[PDB]
Amino acid sequence: SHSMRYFYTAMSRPGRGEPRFIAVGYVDDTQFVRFDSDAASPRTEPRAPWIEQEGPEYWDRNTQIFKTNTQTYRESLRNLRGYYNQSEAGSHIIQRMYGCDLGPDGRLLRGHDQSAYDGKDYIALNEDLSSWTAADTAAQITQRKWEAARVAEQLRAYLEGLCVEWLRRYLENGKETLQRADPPKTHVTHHPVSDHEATLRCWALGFYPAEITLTWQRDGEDQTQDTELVETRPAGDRTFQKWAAVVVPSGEEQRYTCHVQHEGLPKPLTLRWEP
Amino acid sequence: IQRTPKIQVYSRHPAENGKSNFLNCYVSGFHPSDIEVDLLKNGERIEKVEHSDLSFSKDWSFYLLYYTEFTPTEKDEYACRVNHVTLSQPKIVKWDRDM
Amino acid sequence: AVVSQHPSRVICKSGTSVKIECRSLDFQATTMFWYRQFPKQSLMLMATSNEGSKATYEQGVEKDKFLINHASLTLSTLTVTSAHPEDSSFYICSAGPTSGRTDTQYFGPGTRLTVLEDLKNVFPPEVAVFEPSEAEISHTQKATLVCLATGFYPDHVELSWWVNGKEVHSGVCTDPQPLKEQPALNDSRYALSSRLRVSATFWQNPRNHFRCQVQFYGLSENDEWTQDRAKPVTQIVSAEAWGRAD
Amino acid sequence: LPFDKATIM
Amino acid sequence: SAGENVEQHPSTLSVQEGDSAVIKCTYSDSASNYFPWYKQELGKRPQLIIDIRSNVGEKKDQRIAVTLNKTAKHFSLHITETQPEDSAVYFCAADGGAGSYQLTFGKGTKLSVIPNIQNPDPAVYQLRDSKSSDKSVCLFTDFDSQTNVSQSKDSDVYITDKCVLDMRSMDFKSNSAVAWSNKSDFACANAFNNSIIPEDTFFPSP
Repeated sequence: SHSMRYFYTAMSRPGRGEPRFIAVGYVDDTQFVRFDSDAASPRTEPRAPWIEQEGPEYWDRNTQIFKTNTQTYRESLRNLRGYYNQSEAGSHIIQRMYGCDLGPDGRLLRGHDQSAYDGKDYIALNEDLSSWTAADTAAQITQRKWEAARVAEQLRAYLEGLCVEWLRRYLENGKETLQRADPPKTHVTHHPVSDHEATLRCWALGFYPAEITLTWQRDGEDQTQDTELVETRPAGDRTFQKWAAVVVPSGEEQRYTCHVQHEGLPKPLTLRWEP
Repeated sequence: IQRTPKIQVYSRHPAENGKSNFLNCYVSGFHPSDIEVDLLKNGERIEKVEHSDLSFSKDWSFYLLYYTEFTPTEKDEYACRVNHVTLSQPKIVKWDRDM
Repeated sequence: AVVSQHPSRVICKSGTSVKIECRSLDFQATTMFWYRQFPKQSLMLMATSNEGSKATYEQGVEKDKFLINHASLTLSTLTVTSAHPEDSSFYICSAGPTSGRTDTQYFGPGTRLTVLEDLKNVFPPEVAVFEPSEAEISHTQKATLVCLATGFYPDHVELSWWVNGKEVHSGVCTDPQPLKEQPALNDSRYALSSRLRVSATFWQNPRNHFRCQVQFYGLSENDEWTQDRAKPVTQIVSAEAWGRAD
Repeated sequence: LPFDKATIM
Repeated sequence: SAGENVEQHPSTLSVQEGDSAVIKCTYSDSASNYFPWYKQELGKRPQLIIDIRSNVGEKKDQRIAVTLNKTAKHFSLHITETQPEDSAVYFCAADGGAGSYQLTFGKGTKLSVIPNIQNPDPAVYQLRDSKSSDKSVCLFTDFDSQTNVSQSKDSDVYITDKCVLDMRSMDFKSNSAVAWSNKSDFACANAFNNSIIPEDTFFPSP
């Protein structure tokens, strides 16, 4: 299913003026906007070609929202420092991720809103979009403030309305790229590590979206405990790369098979070292 | 908490000596956000290096892609030099065209 | 999530500056809204107070007349400079815990500002309680007490009924507005009345006390004299009755 | 389009 | 806010106690997703009574309900089994529009809930002061809501408007108006005469 996400990072910096606020937006695995408060006149900027179609009023509307967030996160950072009895000399970070998952239809399938403090879960909106899960008692002070302000109700109206409507508009405006799955270009390489053991590397390249399954099989048995899997990485052209490796004793190269699962593939692939 | 950066150095397209390509340094799984990343050609700092905008994964750790246009050759050495709070000295990861 | 204001009532001479506070009592507010209400009861937005930024004034608002300051995350002040009688009105603020596109707003109690050219015209009320008629008791088996507050200026008065030291609301009705004692002038003193209806059995018991309370809002300590009359200070003027057996 | 209401933590 | 305009229909509404009252509001902007309703009693603050958001078609709280039609851009407040205490100015708002953030309010609806007088017993009583020889006032009371208490042409006679009290404990409501004059000659019939009082008015001699 298609999704839209906004990622916020608010960081205090005791000896560099006031807190820095950064926002990035994504439609699936494609980034389309950015904002960074670290400028004299900060402005929202396009990051995908299909969003340049939006007029000046769209950019001003976004800028106004992210300027509100800069101010709001400055106070939240100060408040969280008080909950944890932290010194004003230390630098802290609040992160937030929110957004919608679209169904096969144009319906909200799942809504999200999660916050973190110093890299750990802080407060998250539950699946019902009407209640919260707080990580500790500091987060329960935030929860009490958010229940009194009815933040869960505001989010539910956003997630069920504007979030899915704007995601659908973006998917239509960028359909040639956003609604096209690029299947991986696959191949298996061979690398001797010693005289009687060689590594077999299964490659998946130029694929979009990032979601992929790469598995090695010794005669058809999941070699999951012995497989080296690298984290999916961006190619830099909006496509992704990944590889799965196995240390194989010299002679049993034809014994091992690589299995590739991706939405761009009509049927899952089965590969082996050739020749 | 603190998370030390994971580093992958690779090229956009399969490396072909003499043929223009893009050298990538993907820094992920790190926390906090401040990070210094340099792309190196024969141990020297490449001056025209661009980077993606700051974002993060489901576990809240940050990720950035640093990249430059380059031309791989048989003998020129490419690397990525990374400094973060969790590192006592800059970490250097050499580019291996087979990884 | 209450919002409050101070002062709630102001009577001042022309040319004075009047500062009004708007406070979020149990939440932090980056924005507060200031309104003005006249007898034509619509809420007229005057200005938006912004934390760490200058106020946003609405169309038709004399900026230099109404100074808005966002003092902190809980306080905003409105200053009516060189007030004149035409500035007399009900000034009310609102604030909410949500920033950005406006959400739930909580209003303060309002401030009734009365600007007078001459403070010589200020008078407290005289209050009287009128005992229920025998004819009413005989005919209905109910007993209506009537309270009357007369000769007060300006329209700054609040009336309540106290039975046996406790305030009552059941069987009570007060005139929605006072009446001009002389409906053909700018300055005309006012009169207001109220009614409390109890059973005949309740009025008959002499152990029962009935008090009509009139809280009057007049001048303050600093306001000084040149005349001979008693100081028209903010005060309570009461009148009482007792149970009558026959 | 981002969410335009923000509430201090 | 620049692109948002909220219109309240009707501007004035009179309803009979026990009947239903409906106030409809229209809005113009698509960025409106929050719709509150405030009740303001005379000289008091607007109090939030109910609100609705763009993902909900209807919300009900006992006798009060709100409905929203986001396609047609209108929302309504419904008060059922109206009580005289519902008499107030009601304001609706929307949060849409571009520019400076604000709620955009309707200009208000003055709702008047006329009380139901099941057993009218009109009468004009004369009341005497407790404190001293202050001395007397005229009380026109127990008339039904069909009666109109008109002002006097005589400057020295004062007549208040009608006013309803509720004796909650014994399920009883009643109307009253007061008259007085500083002139010695004044009789309770000068104020509450044939044009105002019904033909069944109990009018004893003082």
